[PDB]
Amino acid sequence: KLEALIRDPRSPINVESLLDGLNSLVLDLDFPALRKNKNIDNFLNRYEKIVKKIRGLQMKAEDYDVVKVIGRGAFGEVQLVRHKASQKVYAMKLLSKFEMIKRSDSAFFWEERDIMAFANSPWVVQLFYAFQDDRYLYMVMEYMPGGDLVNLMSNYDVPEKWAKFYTAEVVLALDAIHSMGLIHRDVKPDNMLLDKHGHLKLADFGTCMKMDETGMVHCDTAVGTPDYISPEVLKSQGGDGFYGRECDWWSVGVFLYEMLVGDTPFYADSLVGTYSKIMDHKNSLCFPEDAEISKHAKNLICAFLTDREVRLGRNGVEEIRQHPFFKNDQWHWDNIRETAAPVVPELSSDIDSSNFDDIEDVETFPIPKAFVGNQLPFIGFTYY
Ligand SMILES: CNC(=O)c1cccc(Cn2ccc3cc(-c4ccnn4C)ccc3c2=O)c1
Repeated sequence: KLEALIRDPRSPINVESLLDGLNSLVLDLDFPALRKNKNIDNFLNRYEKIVKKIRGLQMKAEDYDVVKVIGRGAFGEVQLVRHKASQKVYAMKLLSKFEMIKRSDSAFFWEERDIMAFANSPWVVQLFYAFQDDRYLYMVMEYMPGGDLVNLMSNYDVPEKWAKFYTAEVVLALDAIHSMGLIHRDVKPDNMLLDKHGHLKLADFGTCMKMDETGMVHCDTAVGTPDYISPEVLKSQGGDGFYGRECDWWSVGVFLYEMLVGDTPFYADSLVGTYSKIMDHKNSLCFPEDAEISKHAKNLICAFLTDREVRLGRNGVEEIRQHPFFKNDQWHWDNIRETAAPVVPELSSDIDSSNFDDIEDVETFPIPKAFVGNQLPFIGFTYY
């Protein structure tokens, strides 16, 4: 019953996890200081030359042409790449191993990898390959050439007919995430990407957490992005948070406000002002007088931007769907991803990156004196 798990791609002990373990053993011991131990050198003698050969046969960063950097995050960047052997175009996310360990979070990527690898959903960016080298994790994803929703809003004045459509796709994308047993926690326009047809997919699942059997999570850390974080996730900081998927619906209200107003509803000059605007949302949420927002739109926004106990969506997404804001002549909840998107991108090339702004232009581990094992947390990341 064990040879199933060697073949199983979700298994901790498949062939590509086993190779990871061999490879990281060689990397965490091959130093002059540690080769004064003869056990260690007895191993490096036997294996160092075949481990270097298989390193050449495994997928590596040098198999790709880097065309452009199109995204950045706390621990790395996203590159537009072309696989040279196959000429296929991809988006490749890099995570710095030094910076994930020097900042003591080295476990978020497991859920990101598994969602994109296995969600098999039209609402989730698909992952094709995960591999690593001694400095970086790599995630090879389908390239989303329509750009993200930040870029769309900066380029257009968004009519309600459009916000209607993008809100609905976000709602459906989040509903699919929830049905996998996950709360997103970092829903925002930077995480919402558009494919060649102008339809949405979610991309940055670094904050995702699996729910209880009650549909709740225990968490004592505020997570996500300051403009979009919900009161209950903010309040959970140091305070035994116990909350459900409806935190994601709060971020949908912030998104819809930003689309129709032009600004986030809790903008402040400082992070702590934003945090205190959010805590005081019953009085700080205020629509600009010159904002010609319909009354269905204002109602849906205020129905999302309240406390969780009365938040639209607390009881399920059917009550979101029937909201009159969503009445329209272009799409149904049943077929929206098969209808014409509001902005279909005009693409000049299979590496057209015109919907992404340019981004401009590292530290490494200290040579160890004893066995530290900096590569052990990344064992099992490789995936084909
Ligand atoms: C803890 N998190 C981090 O350190 C980190 C590191 C790097 C990036 C990010 C956030 N981010 C930003 C842009 C982005 C774009 C694509 C994409 C797919 C197809 N096209 N594009 C442009 C896919 C994923 C991301 C993405 O995750 C976060």
